[PDB]
Amino acid sequence: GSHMRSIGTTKLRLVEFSAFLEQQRDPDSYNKHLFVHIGHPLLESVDIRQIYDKFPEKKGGLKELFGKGPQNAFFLVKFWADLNCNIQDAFYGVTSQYESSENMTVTCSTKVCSFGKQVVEKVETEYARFENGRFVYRINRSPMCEYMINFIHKLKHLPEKYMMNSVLENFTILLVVTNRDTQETLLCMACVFEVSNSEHGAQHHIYRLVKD
Amino acid sequence: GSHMRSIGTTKLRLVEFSAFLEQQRDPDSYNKHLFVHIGHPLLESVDIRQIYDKFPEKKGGLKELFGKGPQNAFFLVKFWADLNCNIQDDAGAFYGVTSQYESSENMTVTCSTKVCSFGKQVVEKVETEYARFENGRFVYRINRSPMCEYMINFIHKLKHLPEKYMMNSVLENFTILLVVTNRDTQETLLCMACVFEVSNSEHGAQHHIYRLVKD
Ligand SMILES: *CCC(=O)N[C@H]1Cc2c(N)cccc2N(c2ccc(C(F)(F)F)cc2)C1
Ligand SMILES: *CCC(=O)N[C@H]1Cc2c(N)cccc2N(c2ccc(C(F)(F)F)cc2)C1
Repeated sequence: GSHMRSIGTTKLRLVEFSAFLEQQRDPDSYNKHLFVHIGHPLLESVDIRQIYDKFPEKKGGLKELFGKGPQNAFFLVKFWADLNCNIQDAFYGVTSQYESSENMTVTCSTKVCSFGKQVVEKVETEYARFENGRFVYRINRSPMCEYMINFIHKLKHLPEKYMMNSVLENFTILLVVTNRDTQETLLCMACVFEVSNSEHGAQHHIYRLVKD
Repeated sequence: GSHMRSIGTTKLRLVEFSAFLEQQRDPDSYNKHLFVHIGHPLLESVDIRQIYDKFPEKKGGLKELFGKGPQNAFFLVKFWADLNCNIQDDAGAFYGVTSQYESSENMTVTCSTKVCSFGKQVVEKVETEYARFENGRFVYRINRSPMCEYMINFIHKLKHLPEKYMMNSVLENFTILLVVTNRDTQETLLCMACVFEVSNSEHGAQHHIYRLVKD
């Protein structure tokens, strides 16, 4: 069953994350819609054996990554996406911010999966910047992959939330941040999705990934 | 008369600047309005003697800074601000500034913004930033620096004016001196003497950069 406890200490902390659509009305006016967001503790656990088939397995996959550890850097992130927006013609992007006490060069790998099979992998490397006593790794306007744009358009062409949930059930993202110089895994977020029913918009719940 | 030519080599390059107001409609919906922007050549010149009275003078002032040089890092920036936006009061609004500078050197950079009313400093904002190595050069980015309270109330007062010619008249006595310095050496990397009017263009905010020269 669930095991609820603190993370402890990780070398890298995710502080902010957002996936958005920004549409220009005129050169001085921009409307932004957030699909999901984090950052705008005791954590429960999810057994990794409950999610193996939803993520790429075999060479370089989730079970192999988890076996190499450190296991306290592995999490399952549930998202409740906000698809309530009007798509017209626009920048689909992602923001993120990580922090660490160590100056590192980090590589972020985002793998988009369909039925547990990798369809896209985006790879971005970022050097550290010292700010207010720590090292910060911030990406301001990282473009979404083409697959995501078409997937969002597909979701919005469905009349009801239960239909969007059925499409989202087999869509996952595996986000892995690695120290480029040593190849150590700094953070791994296994992301699952559903549509948000809340009037407060997008929601999320983070769990620790455990094997027992 | 104007002297029109290239800037030459500088240790720091301005790549982007904007002043904005961002308003939350709900936790997932935001609108952003740009008052001014840059980065979204042969430059003409302005006699620095024509602006001495509009900026801070004496110790640390424009004349002293220009004298110390490098003179090719000093510019007059004329802005035509876009004030066509709702004023958001008590509703989750952020009045801010973004900027991005780039260099081949790894430096610690300090940005000093002095707001002047009738040639006299009403606010000085000082912010220090470290470099990030990106795409083969050093990048100095500020994405969400808060505007000073003076600016927020001043923007609110301008917007209430019935005609653009009245906003231009108030703006004749408002200037901003932006000085970017290498924190460790005190060398002036960039100095922008900013003057303002309100835009009449259907394309929104506009700007023109001039090199400051002596004679
Ligand atoms: C190839 C780039 C890409 O797929 N970007 C996505 C990355 C991402 C991450 N890392 C975590 C959570 C969400 C997202 N993104 C995303 C997922 C789902 C939606 C949707 F529910 F609205 F469809 C939008 C965006 C972007
Ligand atoms: C104290 C902080 C502050 O005043 N921020 C301003 C900085 C700035 C700079 N450095 C250059 C150009 C414009 C601005 N800012 C600004 C000036 C004028 C307007 C207005 F015309 F709309 F009134 C808005 C913002 C912000």
